[PDB]
Parts: sequence; C-alpha cells; structure tokens
Amino acid sequence: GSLKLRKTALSECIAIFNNKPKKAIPVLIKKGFLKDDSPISIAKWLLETEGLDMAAVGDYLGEGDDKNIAIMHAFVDEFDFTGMSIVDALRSFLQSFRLPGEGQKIDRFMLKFAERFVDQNPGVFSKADTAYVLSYSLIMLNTDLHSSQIKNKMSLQEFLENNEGIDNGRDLPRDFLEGLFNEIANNEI
Repeated sequence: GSLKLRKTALSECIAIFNNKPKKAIPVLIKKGFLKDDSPISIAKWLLETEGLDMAAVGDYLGEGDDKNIAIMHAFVDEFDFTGMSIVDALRSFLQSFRLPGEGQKIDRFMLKFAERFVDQNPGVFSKADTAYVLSYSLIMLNTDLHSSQIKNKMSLQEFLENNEGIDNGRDLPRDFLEGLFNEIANNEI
C-alpha cells in the first residue's frame, strides 16, 4: 500500500472460496454472509453471488463426498426448468458452472439435471433416462458445431442417428430432434 484499493469483506470471502471452496464455508458463516452449512444455504449462495470462479464452483459441486453431492443436488433444485426446451434448460444449467473432468462426476450432474427437468416438465419424456442420454448428445453436438478443432461439424443426420431408440426403446420424432439441433446450432451453449 499504504494507499492501494481495499477489498470488501465479501470480495475477500470470494477470494477464499476461489482458492479453496470448503475453507470459505466456515468463514462465510463466521462473517455472516452464509446462514449455515446446509446444502440449500450453500447452493443458494453459489447461485446468488457474482464473482465466483466457475471452475472452482464446478469442482466443489463435483467432489466425490456425500456432503458435496447433497450441495450439488440442492444447486440443481434451485433451477426452474418449467416450460423450457431441454436445450434451454441445459444452457441455463451448464453456463452456471464448469463440468469436472471425470466421467463419474459428470454423470452425477447430468442425472440430477435430467431428473429435475422431467419433474418440472411432465409428459415431455416418459423417463429421466431419455433426458439423461439426450443431454450428452446435445453437449457433443454443441462442441462439434461450435468448438471442435479435431472433428468436422456434426450433421443433423448424424445427430438423429446418435439418439436412435432413446425414448423407452423407440426413436424420438425427427421433427422434435431437428428442433433441438437448430436451437444448438443457432445459439452455442
């Protein structure tokens, strides 16, 4: 300093979180920014607070510990997917944190997402498993249309093929899948 910028108390706590998420929880409560360490309290703070590192958040929610799993479930429970297409729901969800690397962690996120989506949109799909597998196909499509340096763009035909049989052992309607394809094509997640 001695006259350099001072950080707010909240900004100091956010810095602690971004360095080590679990260390911030007992500090946020101590300082009154967090009511308690219940899954719902923590999940709400993650979603309400600006300036959190999305990779730090994703890694925290993705930890293979039952308490972190509970927080992640609460995090998904805060989303309102009612009336959204599965693409709009996925966009809202995946733009709020960075998915971790290991497949088993990803699967936890995507299964809970699928369950929440079907709970709030009864009659779109008969089974959460349909929304679950479709979500991976949509993530792959998103990558191949907008991000990939090592694959050509995925065609609509290929996207249809990739989802054969997923509706309780039957194909989804072509028009339904074409709609989702275009949603992804026109606005990257």
